Amino acid sequence: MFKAVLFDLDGVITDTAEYHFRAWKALAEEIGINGVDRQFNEQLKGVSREDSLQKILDLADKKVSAEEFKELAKRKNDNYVKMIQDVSPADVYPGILQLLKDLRSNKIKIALASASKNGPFLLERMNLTGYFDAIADPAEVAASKPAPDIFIAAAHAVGVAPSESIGLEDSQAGIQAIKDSGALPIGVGRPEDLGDDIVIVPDTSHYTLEFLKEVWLQ
Ligand SMILES: O=P(O)(O)OC[C@H]1O[C@@H](O)[C@H](O)[C@@H](O)[C@@H]1O
Ligand code: ALF
Ligand SMILES: [Mg+2]
Ligand SMILES: [Mg+2]
Repeated sequence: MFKAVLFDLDGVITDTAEYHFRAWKALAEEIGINGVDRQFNEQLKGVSREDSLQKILDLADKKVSAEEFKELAKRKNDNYVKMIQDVSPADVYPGILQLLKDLRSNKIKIALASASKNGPFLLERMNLTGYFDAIADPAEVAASKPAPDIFIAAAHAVGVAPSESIGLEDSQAGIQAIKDSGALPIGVGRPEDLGDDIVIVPDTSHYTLEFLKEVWLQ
């Protein structure tokens, strides 16, 4: 049986993927780049703060100074951090709190595999910190999503092999990172966005311990 579940945060635990999209789109438009729509944003889900800004600049074949790049990333983060101040336990996605409780009752380890430097603050806002056996620090890994490093680090932090873990993700980059770690991915979203080659569920109510067992067994 699987021995750990490795959680993405934004778009899996709560609706902060929407917040990141709105913030990046506002930033892009301030600098005169209008291509950041929902379809383009599928390429930004899972990707780090600096990598996201670079993808937006590259979309428009735009170059900025190193000083301006740093300011833009900070500006977006400052806006996003203001956006999330009122996040609360009421914003936890359907199924997620009960899943965490059921995993702990069954002695299955729980680790955060998020790229977000705002992850710890968000888990505290949602009264979820006490469910987590480890939080992988994204500043410590040498490579970010779609590289598998963050999922590998999360598994190691709870003493479990990636091959005996399930990863939960809403992003193209993150699904690839789970695949390359050795863990089993279960995606949440549209197969049109996430692929027809892994198990995908339409919303997080589907993330029950019963279903995770169903998928693991086959
Ligand atoms: O800017 P932060 O809080 O470090 O977040 C980094 C990344 O975290 C990931 O979880 C999101 O899917 C990305 O959209 C985001 O860019
Ligand atoms: F949406 Al994440 F790390 F929380 F990619
Ligand atoms: Mg996500
Ligand atoms: Mg604790």
